[PDB]
Amino acid sequence: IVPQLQNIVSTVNLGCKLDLKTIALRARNAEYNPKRFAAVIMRIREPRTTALIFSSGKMVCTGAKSEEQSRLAARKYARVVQKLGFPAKFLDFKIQNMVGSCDVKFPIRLEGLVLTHQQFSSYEPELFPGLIYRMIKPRIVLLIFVSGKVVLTGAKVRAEIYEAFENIYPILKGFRK
Amino acid sequence: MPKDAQMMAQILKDMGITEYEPRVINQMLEFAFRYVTTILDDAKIYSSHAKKATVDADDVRLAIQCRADQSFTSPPPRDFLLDIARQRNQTPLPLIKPYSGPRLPPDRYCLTAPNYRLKSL
Amino acid sequence: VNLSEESARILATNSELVGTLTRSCK
Amino acid sequence: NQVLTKKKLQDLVREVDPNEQLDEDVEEMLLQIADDFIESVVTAACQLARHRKSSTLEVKDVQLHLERQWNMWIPGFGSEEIRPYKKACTTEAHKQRMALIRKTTKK
Amino acid sequence: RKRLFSKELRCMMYGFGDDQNPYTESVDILEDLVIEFITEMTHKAMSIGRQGRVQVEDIVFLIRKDPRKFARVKDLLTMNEELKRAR
Amino acid sequence: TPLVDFLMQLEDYTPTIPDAVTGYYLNRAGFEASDPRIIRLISLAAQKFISDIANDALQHCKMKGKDRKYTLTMEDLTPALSEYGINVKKPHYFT
Amino acid sequence: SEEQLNRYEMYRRSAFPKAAIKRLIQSITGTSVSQNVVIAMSGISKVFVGEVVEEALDVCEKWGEMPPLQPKHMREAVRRLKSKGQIPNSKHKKIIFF
Repeated sequence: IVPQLQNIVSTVNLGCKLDLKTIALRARNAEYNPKRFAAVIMRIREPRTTALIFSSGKMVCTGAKSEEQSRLAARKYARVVQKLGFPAKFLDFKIQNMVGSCDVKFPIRLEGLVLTHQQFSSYEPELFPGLIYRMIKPRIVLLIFVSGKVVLTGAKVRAEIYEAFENIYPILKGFRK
Repeated sequence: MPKDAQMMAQILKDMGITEYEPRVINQMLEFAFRYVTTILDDAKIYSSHAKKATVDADDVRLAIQCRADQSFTSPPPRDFLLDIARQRNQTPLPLIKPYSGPRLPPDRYCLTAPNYRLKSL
Repeated sequence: VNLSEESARILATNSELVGTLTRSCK
Repeated sequence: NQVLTKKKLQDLVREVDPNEQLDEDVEEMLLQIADDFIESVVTAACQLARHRKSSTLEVKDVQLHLERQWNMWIPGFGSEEIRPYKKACTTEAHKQRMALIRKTTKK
Repeated sequence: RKRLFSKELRCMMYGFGDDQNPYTESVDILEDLVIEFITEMTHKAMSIGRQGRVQVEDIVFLIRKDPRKFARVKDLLTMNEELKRAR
Repeated sequence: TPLVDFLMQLEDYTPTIPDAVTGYYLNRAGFEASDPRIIRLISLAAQKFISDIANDALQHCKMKGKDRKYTLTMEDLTPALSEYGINVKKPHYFT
Repeated sequence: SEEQLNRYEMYRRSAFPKAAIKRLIQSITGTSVSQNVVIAMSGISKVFVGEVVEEALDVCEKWGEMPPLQPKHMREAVRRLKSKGQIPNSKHKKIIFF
């Protein structure tokens, strides 16, 4: 089994202060709702990706499914800000989070899993139909469902997701229904 | 002096109460406010139970009569105290033993008991 | 989408195991 | 035509403490207390039924006498859905007289 | 009224040691008790605090005396906040 | 014995209500309290009841929100007494 | 064992549905409630059911009967809970001084 990435959240400093009204009026697919939130929400189409551009020149880029695709979408957002007229430098690009999900191909019985690992797992069925297991060494949060689908979140690199899944796989096989 | 404290002194004067404390009129107005706001409490429960809009006079008439048994229960009536007495008054008086010392009921009806206390350790 | 379909699977097994036959009492 | 039959009463004592007896006086007094409770509840419920301009004693007015006076909620019967609770129908005359207690107090 | 808690309450009685197949009359008594408890709590909550509004704060003051119920309310609220933070 | 264990714990607590005040209100109730630990237990029970009513009143007052000095007004004591068996009903605006 | 693991599964996974209690509370208030009210009110009522069934199985263990719960153990459960003040009734104006 391999976990495929579903969501990459990155951040990039453009270095130049922006007034948001000209970007909202000139650029396409740009949404600005200040009485609601203080950023410009611009979406692109080729890589299905969304950017929140802030007035201090920092940009949050969400939605891509690899590191190179997130970097390429961030470059596209920087050049569409640039060609409007602002002098925009690609100062620092950092990926805040990487999210992956996988299916372990059997039903899982969660009550023994909270019974034997109650130090790291918080499970409340009514609030959410999933078990939050916190891995202490990778620093990942895993939502483990009864149907067999596991969602790994809270990672910076890919190898952390891979090592967390290889860590939590023998426990899940030990607790098969 | 409001018009209902000027009338509360008239009620006590109409009885055999000529000399009262001045705190009494403040007490007999708190009882008269607690009573009408308890009757009208129950008269609103009974109006909603018959599912009507306002509080009619037949609701207050029931609320008066349905709390004359628990809030203001009576001493027993004269027709009941006569029947209880006239079967008690028909058994004869018993005779007395000559020398029984202190004459007392059996030991489960008296207050004579060993009457213990804790060891103050 | 994962939260929407998995919520009804905690309750679907709560209609197959418990309460198979319906009883009564005098 | 008696409703309690001194074997249902004896099992009511045996379910509390099985090594306990009642005396003849206690048994008679308990039967009398049961009869008095039945009579009071029935009369009050019948008065509430007469008030609803109806001639049938429903279970909705044996409920209202036991809850309000005897502190008894008998569970397994079920009622209709209770209407939205009206909180305060304070009238205008109280809204203007109580707005004179504060007017003298602070001003 | 119909029964809005007929299948849910049979799982809960099994959760506290009753049986896999309880009696319908017992399930009915439990459902009536739950509805009455919810109604009483809602009226007291409307009276206490903001008149005509039932809030979490009012519910918490009402359940303060009973230890088992107060602990559960606090745990559920804290866990809900934690799950929102994780999301 | 729970009562005996509680008396052993009390062997340290001193109640606000003095023993002569409590020992007088038991005399009107029908007995002269010989053991001075029974007086202490009754006084402590009474102190707990008054403290609970006052704390419920303070909680209603804090909930209405004013946060500097809390006045024990009748608007906070009258709903706080109804949770126990004290139902006061004071009038206003005598016409 | 194999029944204790099934019983512990039903003790945790069972809940009253939030789509019905939000319909039930709003029929008493009149206007609207919040999600954090319904989350708490669905949780207290599970403790209250667990207050009755854990005590109705004390009535059945006291008498000479088995685990199936008759209504005799359930009316007795509400009777013993009400004498300890656990079951609140806001329609009986009580009085302690007499």
